[PDB]
Amino acid sequence: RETFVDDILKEIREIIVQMVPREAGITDVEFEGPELVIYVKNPEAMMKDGELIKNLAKVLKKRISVRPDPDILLPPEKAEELIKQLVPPEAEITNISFDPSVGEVLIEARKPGLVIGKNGETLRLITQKVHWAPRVVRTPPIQSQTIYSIRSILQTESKDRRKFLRQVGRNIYRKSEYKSRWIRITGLGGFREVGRSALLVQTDESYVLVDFGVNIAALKDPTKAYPHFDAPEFRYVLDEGLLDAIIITHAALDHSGMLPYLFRYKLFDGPIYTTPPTRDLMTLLQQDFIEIQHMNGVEPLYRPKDIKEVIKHTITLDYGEVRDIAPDIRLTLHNAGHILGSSIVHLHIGNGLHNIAITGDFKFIPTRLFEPAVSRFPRLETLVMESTYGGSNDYQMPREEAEKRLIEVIHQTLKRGGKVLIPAMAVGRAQEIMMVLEEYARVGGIEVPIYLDGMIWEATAIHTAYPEYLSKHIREQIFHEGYNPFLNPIFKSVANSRERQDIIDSGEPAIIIATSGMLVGGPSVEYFKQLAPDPKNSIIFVSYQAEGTLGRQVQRGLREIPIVGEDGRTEVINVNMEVHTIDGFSGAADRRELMSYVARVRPRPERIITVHGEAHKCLDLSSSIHKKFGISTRAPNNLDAIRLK
Amino acid sequence: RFVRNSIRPDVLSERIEHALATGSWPGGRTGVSQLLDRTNYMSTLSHLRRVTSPLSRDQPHFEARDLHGTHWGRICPTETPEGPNCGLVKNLALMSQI
Amino acid sequence: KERACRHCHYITTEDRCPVCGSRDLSDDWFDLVIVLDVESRIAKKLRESIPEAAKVPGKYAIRVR
Amino acid sequence: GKIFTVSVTVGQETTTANLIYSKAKTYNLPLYAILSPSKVKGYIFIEAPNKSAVEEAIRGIRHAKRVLPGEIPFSEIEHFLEEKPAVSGFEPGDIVELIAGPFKGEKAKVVRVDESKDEIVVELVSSVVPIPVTVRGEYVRLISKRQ
RNA sequence: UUUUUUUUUUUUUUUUUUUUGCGCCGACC
DNA sequence: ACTGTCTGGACTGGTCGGCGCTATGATC
DNA sequence: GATCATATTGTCCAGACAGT
Ligand SMILES: [Zn+2]
Ligand SMILES: [Zn+2]
Repeated sequence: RETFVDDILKEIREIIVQMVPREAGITDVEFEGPELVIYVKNPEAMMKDGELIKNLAKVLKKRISVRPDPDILLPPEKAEELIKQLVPPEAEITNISFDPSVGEVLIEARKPGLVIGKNGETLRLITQKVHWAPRVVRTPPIQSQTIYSIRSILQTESKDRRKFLRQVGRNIYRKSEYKSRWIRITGLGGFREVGRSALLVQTDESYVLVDFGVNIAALKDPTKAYPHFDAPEFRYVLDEGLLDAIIITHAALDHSGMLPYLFRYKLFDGPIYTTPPTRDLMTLLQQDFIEIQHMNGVEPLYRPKDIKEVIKHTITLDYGEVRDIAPDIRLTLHNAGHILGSSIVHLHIGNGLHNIAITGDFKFIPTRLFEPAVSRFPRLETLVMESTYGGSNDYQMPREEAEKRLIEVIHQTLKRGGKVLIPAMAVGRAQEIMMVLEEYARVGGIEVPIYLDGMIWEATAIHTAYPEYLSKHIREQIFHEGYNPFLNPIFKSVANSRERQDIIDSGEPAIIIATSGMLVGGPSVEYFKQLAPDPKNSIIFVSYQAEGTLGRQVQRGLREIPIVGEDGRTEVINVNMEVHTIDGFSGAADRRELMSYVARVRPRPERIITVHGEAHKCLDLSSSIHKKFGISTRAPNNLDAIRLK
Repeated sequence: RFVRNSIRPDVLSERIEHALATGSWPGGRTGVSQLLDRTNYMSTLSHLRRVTSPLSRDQPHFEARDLHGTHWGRICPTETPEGPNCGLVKNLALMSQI
Repeated sequence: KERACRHCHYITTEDRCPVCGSRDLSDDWFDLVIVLDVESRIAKKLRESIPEAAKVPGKYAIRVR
Repeated sequence: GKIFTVSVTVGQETTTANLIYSKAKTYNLPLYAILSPSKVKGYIFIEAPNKSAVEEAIRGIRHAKRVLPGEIPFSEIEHFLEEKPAVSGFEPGDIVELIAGPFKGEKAKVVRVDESKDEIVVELVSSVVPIPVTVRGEYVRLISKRQ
């Protein structure tokens, strides 16, 4: 297609040289994804204060990234020494990396606030005295394998990443601010159903795909496990390569499971806009899904190299940051409160033409982990909302008495010397349970160790890596105070099977948080097998148990369960332990929460689309909203296109 | 400049170095150059005064392995190796001149 | 780069076409044909396939794309 | 004259043909014509009255190995000079292999064939869901022919 | 003043525990 | 039926240690 | 200045065999 990126770049350069003083020495101006990069020979005059950069960003309506000229670059050892001397010793810098190709130094520090500065003046001071553009990322207190691998992949593929970013920036700004003639919303999946979500945003200029996911419940049937690839609009977009970007709401298999499949068969080549916690958690979940599919004997959906390609094609966006991802579409992300890095996708199509907010999975009540979902937007016309708990009789129990019952059950179990086994998801409810247990044990209620097995430790490390995405209480504790709730010594990690055997054989009371809520794999099955005959122990279920799983069999009240032994003979598990079920820790919004979010959203949307739930639940939610507030509501099926404007 | 830039000394240097290091001379010859024996003063002189034969060690060369009457004053009559090298690996006499 | 004419299938290194003076040259071509004699058998075979080919000895292309 | 084969290095037939043509032009070799199809790898066709002229032309070039001792009938190389689309000769329903493109080393089934745009639509056989893709005709290679 | 088409309900989770080879040379029994 | 000729093969076991050797030319 | 296809095709004993 025809592009006018060169004319836009020339106009931007003319505006810059009109505004920026001549002593700066501007050499090259280019686009790197959704941000503008300016190369100068005198960084001292360019950024003596933040007012000039702020004025340039306000005038150009772009994210300005000032970088020094590659010709004026200090030696890496002298640059490292100068950076270490300039940064205060309170901020413990761990790793410093340099990019010879483009002026940029990556600084890994335990306290990025001191490296950045009170108002960013420390970054300007560093890039002035050292002539190296600084990029600061947080070193987690708990080491994370996924984050280290992602950072190593990004650093080792700098040339490919820069080429991809330049191509994305050229494609995004192919033309200036364009008013779309029409806006179309089509659902390739997740409409009147749970899982395999897929939302396509179509205009006359650009196309946007939102939370491309997969279905695990119907994995046996290919017609229901994956989004509708037979849609004529999706086929036209993929065949012609017109997909501008893909945005993932949050890191779950029903929202990001099908992402590596596109890169496996080279069906996509553009960028992916997720928050860094969402990217890390979705990479971990995709790797676990691939490993599980491999272990089950079925053909894996994709390969780890496809996940690496997804990592290489991912652009990280923070909360509240407005970026241009299309000639007519502006994308910003807001907190959702469901899981770590969960974002509500807000799309600003045109210059005030229309606004779409896709909430996805979200929570509107305050929690121990994350702040409630953002209900305030600069402009809102169409709202897309989940309907997982959209039924009239769907009313989840409040959090405080559920956690009180959990605490009292755990205390009763530990009073008699038993062991508490809590099967849980890899992300979500497990971290909330750990936070509740840490709060209870901080007053001296319990002294027994808490053991995390499987992906719980990795998810905890990822949570520690991004404390700004957590709730206000945890943020205040970590930043204002010196206390980190996740760094409690009670939380212990078991390395191998020998440590698990020692934990099981030990007579001292302990709390074990496994990584399989249904007891279908992982260390949860072994823990249940080795702790079931003991009557002093107890098992607490914090999630719904699907039919046909071992966890549902234990929850229903089966005293004995026949299983296949190691030698090939049937084995009988005597479940003499206590069984408890507390389903009050669900991260999904309640029906009352959904109604409150509809009532308290500002501004009031013109129409509301109910998706991500069962068909009768979605219809009930839409009818209730229409009857209570008078807003027009629709619950379309799959392959349904709605013309918003 | 055109002639000078077209000459690569590395090929000749590497060929000579490899032949002198491995001992494999061009034409199928092997064992031409060996590591100098530094066990004592006698071994180095004996190796520097060593004469070998191109015949195969496994074949019995009865007419070639035995001491010849023309070896008087040219080839040492007593210093010979044991085994397959007996009579085929010789040493120069102290009065010998080449 | 070497580009081939869309009319006479002639590969030239300049904008001007020394055979028909065409301004539309293609940078993608396969099966290079070198003609040194006009009365060659393969030149005669190419003449009945493409009328404008093999008029002047030189480089030629079987197809233009 | 007579068609002769010259064995050359694979992937560098065009440069060897150009060098042979330049040498024949400069030194007035009795060479009639040179044909170097792109599909044939490592071999070129030179038309000369006798194989001695070919041997004298190709000598002195490191990349010209030897001349095949035989004469090719013109009917064998007649189809090379004719211009035919790469899409033509392909029918839907068979299995093809994609030599080049983003789908390198992948087997696919032909779905739609159109000779107007010189493109062929294929469906990957290893994909869990059918996703038709458009690829160039010359990029594919016919593995089997069924329907 | 005119021929030859047909028609309806049963398969569940958003995921899991240690340099091989090649050849040469010298030497011992 | 004899007789000289062509071709294939195996070349005593073990042990000691050393000394090299395992890419290159042509675009982009 | 970095990468990519290609990179060539020692005597003697015993059994089988043309020659007269
Ligand atoms: Zn979801
Ligand atoms: Zn022409």
